[PDB]
Amino acid sequence: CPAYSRYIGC
Amino acid sequence: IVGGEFTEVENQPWFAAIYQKNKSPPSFKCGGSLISPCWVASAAHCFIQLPKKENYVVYLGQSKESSYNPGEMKFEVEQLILHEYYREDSLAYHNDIALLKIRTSTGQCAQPSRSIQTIALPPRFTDAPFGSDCEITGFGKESESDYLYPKNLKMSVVKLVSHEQCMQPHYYGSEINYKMLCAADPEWKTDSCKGDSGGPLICNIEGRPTLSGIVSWGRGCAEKNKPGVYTRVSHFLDWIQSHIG
Repeated sequence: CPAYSRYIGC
Repeated sequence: IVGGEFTEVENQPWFAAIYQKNKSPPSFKCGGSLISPCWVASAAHCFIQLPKKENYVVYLGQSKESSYNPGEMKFEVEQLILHEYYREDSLAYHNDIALLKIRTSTGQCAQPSRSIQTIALPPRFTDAPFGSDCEITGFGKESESDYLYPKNLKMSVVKLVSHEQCMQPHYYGSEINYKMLCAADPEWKTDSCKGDSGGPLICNIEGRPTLSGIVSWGRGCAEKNKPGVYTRVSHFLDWIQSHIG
């Protein structure tokens, strides 16, 4: 997970 | 999706809903697009924490996440391909694209309908301009600070943002490169959000809806000077053709 993620798993 | 409106798959009939299996109903995980009858395109970051094709299930034709929809089709992932240069770098993703070969319990690929269609890939080149207004869709959050997700599909319209503008320090600086596409709302009120990742960015090129980008990252949702960032699909055309062709 990189900080600007839009992933549900982050 | 922040802003925009609620809608039915019939208005985004290439939308693919990718879920992860459980030990026992599956968990919605992210979006994708039907780029051919056997192949869904999505984001690689969606598959890293568990990169095994047997753990995922793909629904086409869904307006309502995690319940049955008339005309739904359920597929197993026959083959899961992540870009060889996928990479996370503490702020963002790189080469964030994935290919899924889908197949039914009985062997079939996707059966066309008003709620299941393919979307065109961008051409190598094209002369004659087109508009920088493009569509986004998904089951993502409706605001960056929501707990809780909408459960019903939403759609909205954003404008493309030039690389040069996206690279200004006030925006994303040198994190943006030529393999990415930026898109935002000029008044910063509509955007993709958490839970929209892997989903499509639909521009209208040579008169037909076109998959120009895949939702990959952005700081928050609809924040001023923080566009959404998309994998620029045209850059991966030869890679895509070499796998699905």
